[PDB]
Amino acid sequence: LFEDMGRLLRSELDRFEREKVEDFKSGVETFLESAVEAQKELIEKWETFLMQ
Amino acid sequence: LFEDMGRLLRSELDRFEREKVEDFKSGVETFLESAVEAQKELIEKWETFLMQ
Repeated sequence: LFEDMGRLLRSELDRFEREKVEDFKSGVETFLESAVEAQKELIEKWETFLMQ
Repeated sequence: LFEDMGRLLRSELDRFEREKVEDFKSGVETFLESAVEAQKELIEKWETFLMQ
């Protein structure tokens, strides 16, 4: 049974590792957006102070 | 002489005051160039890991 636990575990494993990227990908995305937006944030700040 | 020292101080004070503004505008310009350069550099970082 103990064997089959290792097998399973491997199946799972491939699944975890695989999971992993994805989490972060999305992670990475949260970042990505935050940055572009940040430059946007500045841009509105600019627009205004042009408007000043 | 004392009267004309204060007079000299006036002439100096308005010069000085205008000066202070000019510096912080160039100051603000140094910030501006770094901020925009940062976001470009970041787009290039982003690009690198799309291509991987």
